[PDB]
Amino acid sequence: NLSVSVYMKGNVNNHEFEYDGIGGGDPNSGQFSLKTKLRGGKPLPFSYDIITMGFFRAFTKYPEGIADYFKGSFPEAFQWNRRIEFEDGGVINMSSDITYKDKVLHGDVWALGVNFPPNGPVMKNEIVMEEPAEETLTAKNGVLVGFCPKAYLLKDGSYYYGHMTTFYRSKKSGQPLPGFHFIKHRLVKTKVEPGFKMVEQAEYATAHVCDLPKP
Amino acid sequence: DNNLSVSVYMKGNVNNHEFEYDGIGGGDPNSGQFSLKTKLRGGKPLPFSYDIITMGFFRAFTKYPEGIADYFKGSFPEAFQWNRRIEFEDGGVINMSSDITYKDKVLHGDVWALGVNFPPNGPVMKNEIVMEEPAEETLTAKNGVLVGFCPKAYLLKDGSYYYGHMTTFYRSKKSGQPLPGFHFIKHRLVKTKVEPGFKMVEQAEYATAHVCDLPKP
Amino acid sequence: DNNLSVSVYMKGNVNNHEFEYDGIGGGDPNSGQFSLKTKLRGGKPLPFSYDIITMGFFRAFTKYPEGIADYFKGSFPEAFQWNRRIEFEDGGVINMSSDITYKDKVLHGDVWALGVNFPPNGPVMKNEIVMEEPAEETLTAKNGVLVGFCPKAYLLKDGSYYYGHMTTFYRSKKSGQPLPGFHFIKHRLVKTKVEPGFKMVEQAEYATAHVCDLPKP
Amino acid sequence: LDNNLSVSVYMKGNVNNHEFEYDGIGGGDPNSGQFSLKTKLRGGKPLPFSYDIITMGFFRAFTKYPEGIADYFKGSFPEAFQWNRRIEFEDGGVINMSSDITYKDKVLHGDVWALGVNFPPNGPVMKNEIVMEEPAEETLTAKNGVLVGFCPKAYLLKDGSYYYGHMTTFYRSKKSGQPLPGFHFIKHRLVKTKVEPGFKMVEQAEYATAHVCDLPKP
Repeated sequence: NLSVSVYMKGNVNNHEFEYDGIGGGDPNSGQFSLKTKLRGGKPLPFSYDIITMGFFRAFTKYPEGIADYFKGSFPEAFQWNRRIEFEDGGVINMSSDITYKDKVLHGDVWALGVNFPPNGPVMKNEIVMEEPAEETLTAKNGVLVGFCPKAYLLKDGSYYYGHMTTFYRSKKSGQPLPGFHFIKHRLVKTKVEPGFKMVEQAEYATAHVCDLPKP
Repeated sequence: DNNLSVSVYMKGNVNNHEFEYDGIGGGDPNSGQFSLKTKLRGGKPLPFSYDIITMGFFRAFTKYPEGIADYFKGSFPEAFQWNRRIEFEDGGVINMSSDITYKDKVLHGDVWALGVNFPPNGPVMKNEIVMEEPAEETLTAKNGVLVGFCPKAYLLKDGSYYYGHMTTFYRSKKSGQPLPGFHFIKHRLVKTKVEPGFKMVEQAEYATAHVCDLPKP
Repeated sequence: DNNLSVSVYMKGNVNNHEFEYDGIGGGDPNSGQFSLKTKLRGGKPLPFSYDIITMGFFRAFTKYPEGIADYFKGSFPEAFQWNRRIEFEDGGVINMSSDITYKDKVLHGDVWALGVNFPPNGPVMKNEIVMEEPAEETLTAKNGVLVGFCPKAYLLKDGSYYYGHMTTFYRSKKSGQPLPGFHFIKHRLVKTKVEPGFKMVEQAEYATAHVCDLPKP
Repeated sequence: LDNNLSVSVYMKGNVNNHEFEYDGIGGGDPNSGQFSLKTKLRGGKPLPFSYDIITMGFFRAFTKYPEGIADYFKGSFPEAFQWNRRIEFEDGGVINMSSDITYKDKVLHGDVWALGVNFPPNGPVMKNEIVMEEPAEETLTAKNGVLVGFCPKAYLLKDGSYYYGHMTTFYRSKKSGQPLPGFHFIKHRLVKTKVEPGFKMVEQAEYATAHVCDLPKP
């Protein structure tokens, strides 16, 4: 078991907010859950679904055949920096500095969302959930880069999409980068209080290579 | 049938380099495995990486499990088109479109490729791509068409990677055909034989549709 | 010369709709003003907004002041190519490329247009654009070509705007021609006549190169 | 709307996981569209990336507007505006910035966030290879009650080559009911007039003038 805490300070379309989160799970299982709580006295004035991934690739089931960059980074752990570029021009950048101290994995997270159409599903809180996703990961320019199409189910039954790019960088000196692989993800908000003042979310994630035969 | 013949014609223009390919092959559309041999028209070598047009050379060839509706096989006898962009890390973009028809006993693809803004010293124009990695395509209905998103990772001759984001619109020519539910297609495309200058290429693609096999809370 | 005739042929495919235009016109390349008339081949209307292909239909027609190197006129008699993308706000992307030649007294563009991923309910496929606004193109030499970046604003019937980002690579076919310094081109393109279905269009472009007139340098 | 407006600015930023904070002081003439700022990096460590990508973080109130173009920014006063912004660079780096601008006493204050991500570690930003940004033309158009500006950015590198980005900014007045302006452009020239090692201190000036198209019509 690995205890997790997280703090996010964010600004999305000039709306400032902060969350604290607590949770954890078995990092080897690739399954963990967090409860986040909004600081302050304002409901969150946009879709929380665009910040769910701000709230630890240490929680990924890695099979023996794939180098686990994230667990390999410990005790120094990693950072990441990330953008999700959405179909309507909105972009959220997020960054996290993850530390493992006092037997807790902590994420110190920034989120900065810009250029969301005021009438778009993000600012109008029209996202129901994000679909499961496949992240494609490759070493490049000395960091690990993941690309992940994101599909968000909207209240009207349609989809809103984004492309996520993440740079993951170990803080362990000279840690080898892993080989090309994928991570399959399912993130679900299992509990949501009005205005996203409290959210419980779970992420399941498993690393894998291609199942398909050769040629 | 478990046996489907394929023909393809591609005309293309990448950074103002015009080219044409003819392709012939086939495979098992139900198994999601097929191969094609392509032949470059004219006497000259391809002046850019063929790897960026491999996907121009048939989603009919996808293993679909019974849990997921097969839009592509469902489109037949009218078949489909698709239109597509790959946006590369260095600003190069290749657009491709195909009109797929089924006639006599052959699935034909009539393909356009138009690649622009590739850095002249970039891996595409300098022909520095070795191969493309397997890929996961995420597919969803969007504004009445099926849209696939697929990160593309290209291994370079220097051992590094070059990436692109692919977006494809798939549209059945069978009017009113329902779109499938959200799903994924896993792909592995390999150039199994390459003649110098990409004057001839043999390529195979394996593709299987799947949903998420992760448990749910 | 103060009068230069133009001929253009465009073959295009936008969301799998194929079309061809022929255009003729001309103007004063030194004044940066010219107009052409395009005519759609065949009897069917254009199934999308012609406004996204207007720029397919000659940077030779740019007023260049003495202190800015004129890459386009400088390329003559060999002339230039260009390759171009417009990435629109809703994910539609049109690529275009042109090979420009000069065979005496006429300056001739052979153009490809390939537009993909336009939402079927978007302003392009629904023909909702009424005009494009004037534009500023920022140009810099990059990796041996001239690169222009130009925000595009399209006015819609409903009074709102539809946006795109245009990137163009311009490459002289005159061997060893130096690239110009950083500069801008201001543009105004207007469709002065439009027949139903865009079967015929008259369009004019005014273009003038400039540097920054603000103080400091 | 007087010919001298003092400005203060605070920016907190995080670019490729490098955190920093700047305080800035200056001002200028909002009507001539010219002002300058002195920024000071908090702490003793140098800025680990090119300051040039955050220059625009450090007030569209300072724009020369001719009579025929509505001045959304000065029109927002005393409530002022916000803005939120991205610059998408050629190599995939993206910096988002946002500012809340307030007018209290004389001073115009900007409270700025900067969050830069996905900059290639050996790219010109992280390797501090940018010399300057070129002058720019910003195309502005109202959409959805927001003024959107698009601005190609060209950064000159130490080797004489260019590094480019596309800037998109949303500007939103905090004056309720304020009309949006018509389509127009703003020409900009931003110069770092002074730079101390590690970008510990920078003086920068911006000149900006709104204009429409002066080309003939058919």
